Amino acid sequence: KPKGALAVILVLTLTILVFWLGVYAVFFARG
Amino acid sequence: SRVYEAYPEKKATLYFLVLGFLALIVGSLFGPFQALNYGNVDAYPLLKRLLPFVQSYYQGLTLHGVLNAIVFTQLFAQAIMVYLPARELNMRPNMGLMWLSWWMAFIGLVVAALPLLANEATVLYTFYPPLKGHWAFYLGASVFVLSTWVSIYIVLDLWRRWKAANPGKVTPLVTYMAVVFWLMWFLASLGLVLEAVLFLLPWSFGLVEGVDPLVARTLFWWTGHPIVYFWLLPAYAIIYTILPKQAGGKLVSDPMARLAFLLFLLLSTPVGFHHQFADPGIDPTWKMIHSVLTLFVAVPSLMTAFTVAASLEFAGRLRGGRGLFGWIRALPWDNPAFVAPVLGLLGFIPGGAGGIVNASFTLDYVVHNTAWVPGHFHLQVASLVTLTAMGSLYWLLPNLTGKPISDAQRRLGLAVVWLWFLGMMIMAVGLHWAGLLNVPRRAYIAQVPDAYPHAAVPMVFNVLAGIVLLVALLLFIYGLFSVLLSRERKPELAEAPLPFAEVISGPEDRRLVLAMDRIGFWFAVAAILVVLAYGPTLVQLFGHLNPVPGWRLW
Amino acid sequence: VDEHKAHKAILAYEKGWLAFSLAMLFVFIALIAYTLATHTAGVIPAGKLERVDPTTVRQEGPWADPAQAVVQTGPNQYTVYVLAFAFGYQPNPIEVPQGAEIVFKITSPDVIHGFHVEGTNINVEVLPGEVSTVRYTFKRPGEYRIICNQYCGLGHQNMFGTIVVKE
Ligand code: HAS
Ligand code: HEM
Ligand SMILES: CCCCCCCC/C=C\CCCCCCCC(=O)OC[C@H](O)CO
Ligand code: CUA
Ligand SMILES: [Cu+2]
Repeated sequence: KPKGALAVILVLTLTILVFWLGVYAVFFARG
Repeated sequence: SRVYEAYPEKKATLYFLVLGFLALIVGSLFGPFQALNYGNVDAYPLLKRLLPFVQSYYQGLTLHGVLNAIVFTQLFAQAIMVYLPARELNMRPNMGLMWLSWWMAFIGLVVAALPLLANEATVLYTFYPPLKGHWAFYLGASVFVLSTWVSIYIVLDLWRRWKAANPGKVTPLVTYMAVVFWLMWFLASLGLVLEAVLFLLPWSFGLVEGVDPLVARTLFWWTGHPIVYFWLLPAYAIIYTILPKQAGGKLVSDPMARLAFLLFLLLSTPVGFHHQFADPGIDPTWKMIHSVLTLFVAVPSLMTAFTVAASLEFAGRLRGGRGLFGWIRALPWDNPAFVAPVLGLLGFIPGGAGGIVNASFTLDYVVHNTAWVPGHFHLQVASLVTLTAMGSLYWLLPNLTGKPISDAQRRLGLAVVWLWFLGMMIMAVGLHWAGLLNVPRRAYIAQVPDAYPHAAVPMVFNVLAGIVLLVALLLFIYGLFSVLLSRERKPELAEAPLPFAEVISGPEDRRLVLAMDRIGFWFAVAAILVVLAYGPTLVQLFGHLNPVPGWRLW
Repeated sequence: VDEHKAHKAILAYEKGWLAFSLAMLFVFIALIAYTLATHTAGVIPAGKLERVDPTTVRQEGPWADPAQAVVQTGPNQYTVYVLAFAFGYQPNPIEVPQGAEIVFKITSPDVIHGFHVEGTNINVEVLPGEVSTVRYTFKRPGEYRIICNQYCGLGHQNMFGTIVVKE
């Protein structure tokens, strides 16, 4: 099984969520 | 040489490539100075001594955007997405047309460049009315871009001739990629062509008094989103069909590669209101629809991430790497051809994350028109696309010229690629972080040194990135001209085949490929989506035109 | 065999990844939809087309006298007619009470400018011939800076304004 490929898509997913939720929070702080 | 008699397409390709890199060099000269600016250091008095035709920061910015983002990327697209399918099919393209395309490109460039150099079109690469450039700028830009319609013809011609000789056979993988690529571009290109023909040209010649800026922006961003996928897809083609061989493995799936390109055909054009979330006069309902479709255009790159990572893991295991991370160490990190796009892909993770934030309608109000945005896009085009193009010096250039790459030139190449990548990453931190502090894009901030005190720390990252990327550019110039001007030739290199990867196949794959090969159908679906996504708003805007007078404020 | 078993396993996980991806994208759509149903959505520009003539806007109508640009249109609502021009904003300052809904109506007599209120989600493009309408309620009193964040010529980097929110 492609464990390595899975580690890469895990890293990508965490990056997407940190970006998105961090900006969602900034949006509500300024609203 | 007798090699260009057999394969004249090698010479034309080379001309596209060299012209493209000259453009990249001249446009990139302005980058370090713009980075230092975003570090609160004003180095423009020195730049004006070196280049006395430069009158302002914003003229330098216009040259940077036009030469790097419009010119270099188009010429790379035209070189890669004509020559690669030609070599896969082993058929010669219509050489009359191929030379015609090069001459259109070159003439349009020269014509556009003159007012840029004379300070007559300091309007940036988006050229938003009612800021009014010189007519030669719009005429030249229009002829440069239309050059691509001839490339579209050339590849459809190749594809048709192959089908006539091979009836009942499915389109080969690289040629399938190029056909859907160029068909996508035809649809995409209509926004800008319409803007130029109906509005910018008659206006710049004096034939009409004003232009409606809202309809102009709307037509612009029809083309303005899918143009960035136009920049990207040539690197993807290389990453899917060439990089796996260079890594020591194979492409793990033909159908998944085809599906990603197909989704780009369908979803790249009907989304441009994501560039207009802050525009008046466009209904919020339509903004949401375009926001939703923009999140879907993310899927083919999400898909790409898995398919390519799995291909590289496969190569890594074939070369004896074990465990979670040992497959990485076993990859050929001594080959600049392998290293450059892979570093590109790493930086594309934060780059894509920023893109998804930008797409999310109301979240865009946090980051719109701040330094965040150039942070996002330098990770995408100035890193992945550019680095992929830089790596092709090391396999494509010998295949075109017969000139070998020396071991010293290889080593130099590895340094250039790492410094470029590290430079972009450092800048990305500074620009992203400055953007969150409300520092605007498109601004000579160094000339107002007390205006953004809260951003002192991210500014240090911008200075540093400035000097690192200056060193990388200088080393690149030196390296490019060492390869080109080198005396030694070896015609056996020019006659060798391209390093196309093999594919792993499954019983599943043929049923999927046939459905995807119905290109007439898929093209029709993509056209209808553009009409539904754009039609209702354009009918409303053309009904209520309010043209306004032009201004020159430089 | 080795390669066929690899094709099969890779594809099996990829289908999972794709399903997860779609799920994540759908959750973001729901969370965006939520913002459109709250007060924070007031910063989305009105979609109505409201045409004006940029050549007469300093001579006639609601933008011609900046000292009368702040107008009570509701019991806790004020409308502000703002001019963004080369290179400044009028009125300067913009004075408004805290806790009231403020409707900004912004136009330009020349080129496109930005209107970005530092510390808020107000971040709107301003086009000549067209009125940009956005709504916001200021919670904290004090001075907020307006930044032109669209390139508008050589004075762009020095084009700032001020809002004062009174207790
Ligand atoms: C090539 C150039 C570009 C690409 C690609 C691109 C992608 C996106 N962008 Fe964008 N962008 C926007 C949204 C997106 C979205 C949703 C995506 C998506 O397509 C991105 C999806 C990408 C991913 C989901 C990443 C996949 C990750 C991969 C593929 C890496 C895997 C790594 C591996 C396999 C390596 C592993 C190897 C080992 C050894 C470990 C929005 C709004 O929605 C704005 C307007 C913002 C504003 O307010 O002005 C915007 C603005 C821009 C502008 C500025 C225009 C201007 O001047 O005003 C440019 C030039 C640009 C370029 C590009 N952008 N973008
Ligand atoms: C040494 C390399 C580079 C450096 C240091 C650099 C730096 C910069 C900086 C700091 C900005 C923002 C300036 C502003 O908003 O006022 C900028 C804008 C830009 N850069 Fe680069 N850049 C480089 C290479 C590239 C490349 C290779 C591309 C494209 C292939 C590119 C495309 C752009 C574009 C499209 C803009 C936006 C122009 C505009 O807003 O009108 N850059 N660059
Ligand atoms: C396998 C498990 C299946 C179930 C998985 C379900 C996933 C649900 C995700 C998000 C919920 C949306 C939350 C909507 C409420 C948001 C409230 C909020 O964010 O409040 C901020 C601010 O204070 C207000 O103005
Ligand atoms: Cu007004 Cu920039
Ligand atoms: Cu876009």
